[PDB]
Amino acid sequence: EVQLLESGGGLVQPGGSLRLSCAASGFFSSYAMSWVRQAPGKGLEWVSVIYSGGSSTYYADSVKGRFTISRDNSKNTLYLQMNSLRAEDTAVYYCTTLLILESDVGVDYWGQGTLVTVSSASTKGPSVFPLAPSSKSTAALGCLVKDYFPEPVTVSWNSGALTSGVHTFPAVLQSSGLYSLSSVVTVPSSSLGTQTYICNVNHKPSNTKVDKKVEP
Amino acid sequence: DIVMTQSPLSLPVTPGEPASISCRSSQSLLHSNGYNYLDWYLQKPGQSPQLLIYLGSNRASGVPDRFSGSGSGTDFTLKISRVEAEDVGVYYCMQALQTPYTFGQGTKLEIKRTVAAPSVFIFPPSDEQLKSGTASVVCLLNNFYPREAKVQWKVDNALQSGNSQESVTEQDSKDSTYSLSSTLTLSKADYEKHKVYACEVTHQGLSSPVTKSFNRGEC
Repeated sequence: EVQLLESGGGLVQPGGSLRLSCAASGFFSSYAMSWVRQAPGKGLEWVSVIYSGGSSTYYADSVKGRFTISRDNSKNTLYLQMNSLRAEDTAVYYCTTLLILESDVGVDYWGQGTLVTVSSASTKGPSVFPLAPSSKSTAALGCLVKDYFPEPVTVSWNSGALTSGVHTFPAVLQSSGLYSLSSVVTVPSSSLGTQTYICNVNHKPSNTKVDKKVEP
Repeated sequence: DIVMTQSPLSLPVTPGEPASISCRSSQSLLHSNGYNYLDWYLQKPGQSPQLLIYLGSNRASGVPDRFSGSGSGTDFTLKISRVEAEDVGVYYCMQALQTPYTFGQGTKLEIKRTVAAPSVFIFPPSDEQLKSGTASVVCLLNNFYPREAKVQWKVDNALQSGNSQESVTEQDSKDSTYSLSSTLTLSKADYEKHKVYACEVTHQGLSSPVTKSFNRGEC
């Protein structure tokens, strides 16, 4: 089983540097790896490529001279040194094999992606407020994750057990420069007090984790 | 650099009907051999890109025969014989002939469903947030189609403007619906100055606009 796990993402100042670490397992040194990034809401943009045969590296014009792709075959890791970072570099960075044509079948393996955000703002942990259900004014309830930076936060329900009918919305940049989103879940109206609903908010950049019980 | 141009950018297709996306390059993608270095990629909502067609017309492993690619040189076309609900996402064409590799603009495939009126919900601010000097009242529209909707905030029948923001999810891969949340944020002083808080929803699946409301001071 081939698995690509990207790491190194987080917040960095304009002109600062980040070092992305892409790890792999199963079937790595034999294929050319690539980096593909995507600004939030925009399309995919190819960044750089390294070839299996040592170092035969190519870069896009937008990142040429500033980023450096490399690989450590002794640790089975793909690296991307990002120097002189600017605000337009804010994107989720994927490491990918692109096309691997072996035998007569074509395969493709992508990583989960790691978010790089370029800004001078400081890290802030989120406040979690309950959205409790009621009536006389199907039933819905959720959690409001307000005033955090930077992206992302991960929100699950009942430690990931409840998944049907859950809607976590894209974060919205408030006027204060802080993000905000809500995660709601719709349940059949007759199950009031039939189950217990807790939301698990995790904001790794601030090392904050909140478990908020939601009840009417 | 080779410029990859996709057309169209958005493609509404009813399930069971064909879909066709074109990809034009500013230079021939044919090498000295007989392979066209053009790939097609699909990115489903919330997932990483997934390879569909490689080298112009070769179907990748796991891709159903409903997907097919054709073309040579500077004009290629991706075809879906019968689109399904799970085909929601953005389709990109990438060239791998000469460096730098370049992707297209992307084609967002919208699945044309039957009309479904939204379920509107209203959420009052919590007492915990009211202690912080701010109040957030949230309005929820659950599983509707099409995406077009008007959400207006009225406080004591006074239409609000400038203090609300909307957030819409991608089309669901199962029922091809959208969900939308609109948050109205006021300070604790302004929130306590009024009594009736309501969000009014206008949608084509609703004969007349629907309003969910509440009066502050109730649990």
